[PDB]
Amino acid sequence: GHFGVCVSVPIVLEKLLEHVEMHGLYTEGLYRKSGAANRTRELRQALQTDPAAVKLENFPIHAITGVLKQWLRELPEPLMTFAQYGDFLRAVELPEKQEQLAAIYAVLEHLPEANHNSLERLIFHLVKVALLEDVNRMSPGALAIIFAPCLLRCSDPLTSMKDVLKITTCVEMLIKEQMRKYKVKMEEISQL
Amino acid sequence: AIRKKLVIVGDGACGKTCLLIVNSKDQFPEVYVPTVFENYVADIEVDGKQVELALWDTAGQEDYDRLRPLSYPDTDVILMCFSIDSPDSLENIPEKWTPEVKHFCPNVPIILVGNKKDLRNDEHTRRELAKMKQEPVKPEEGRDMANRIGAFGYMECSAKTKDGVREVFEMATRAALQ
Ligand SMILES: Nc1nc2c(ncn2[C@@H]2O[C@H](COP(=O)(O)OP(=O)(O)O)[C@@H](O)[C@H]2O)c(=O)[nH]1
Ligand SMILES: [Mg+2]
Repeated sequence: GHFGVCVSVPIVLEKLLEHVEMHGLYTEGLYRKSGAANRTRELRQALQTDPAAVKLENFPIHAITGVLKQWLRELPEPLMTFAQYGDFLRAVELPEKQEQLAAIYAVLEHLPEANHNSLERLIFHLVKVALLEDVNRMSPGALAIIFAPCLLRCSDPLTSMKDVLKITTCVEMLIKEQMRKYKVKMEEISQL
Repeated sequence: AIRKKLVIVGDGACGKTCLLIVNSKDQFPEVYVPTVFENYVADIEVDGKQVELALWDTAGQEDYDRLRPLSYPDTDVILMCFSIDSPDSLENIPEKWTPEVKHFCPNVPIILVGNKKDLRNDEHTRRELAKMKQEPVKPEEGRDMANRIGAFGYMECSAKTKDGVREVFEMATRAALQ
């Protein structure tokens, strides 16, 4: 594998991301809707056989997103780490916006760079999805809800629900911060 | 007055939350956000009986598979949903929802529900499904499926036009009372 192995960016991730960016960003409910289970399962089996020899155009776009999220959830350790789990949560528990944000980014420099590579690629992807919210209907908030359990994992799971909302807020803020920093970089490029 | 717990499940964006809110609040939500966990209450009258229906809303995403069963204890009836405009979500009924529900809710009556009834002959819908050689679910497929999985019954509805929304919840209530 391919799938469920230790995590520049893993070729399976990149291949999946690049296709969705090229093809999926106008699809209503991208990452919200699931694929057919069997068609999803066949795509996952195919990406164990010949990862580069897979013609993704032969698969439905929600199967493709299904397999992407399945990859993230099958990593040995979650993308954001077991170690930093507690610190992301606390970053979110801070009282006001800018220091939650400052703490979260402070936690991020503590990641092993292989986790940081895949994670920033994924966050960039999600930024592109949200920039087209007008077409696909996916806000940063909606994406955060979906991806939060993919990216961070504790086990109770009772008040894991209480925790899930916090890691959702964490991911929602990352998407939003990256998105505004996009808006400003595009502005600054035309300047001076 | 009799208290029964209903839990609703089904693929993401197949209209669970609209179904629940339209029955309880007679209103149709406009915000596009996925549910993680919510609760509503609806009062209902069937066969001269007065029932308070606790409505437990859940997430349809696989990503919430570890968390969703927290909703299942003490359920008196299940609404298991797919969307008429999505053959994929009907496919996931016997493959994913039936095993999860029969496992956490054994002996609990299941009403299979085809949502978004207004879309079966909607033109934009059939256009989009035809692009992938699919068509809306035919009532037959829905009804057949309910037999395959051993549902208490098959209802179709459209939350948006309210067509059938009522009958869904009486079937469910009558299922629960027994
Ligand atoms: N045409 C139509 N659209 C619906 C209906 N019910 C829900 N929707 C739309 O389907 C999308 C998701 O509905 P929602 O209840 O949030 O799905 P849930 O994720 O299963 O809870 C939203 O765009 C709704 O407006 C319906 O009966 N008919
Ligand atoms: Mg919902």
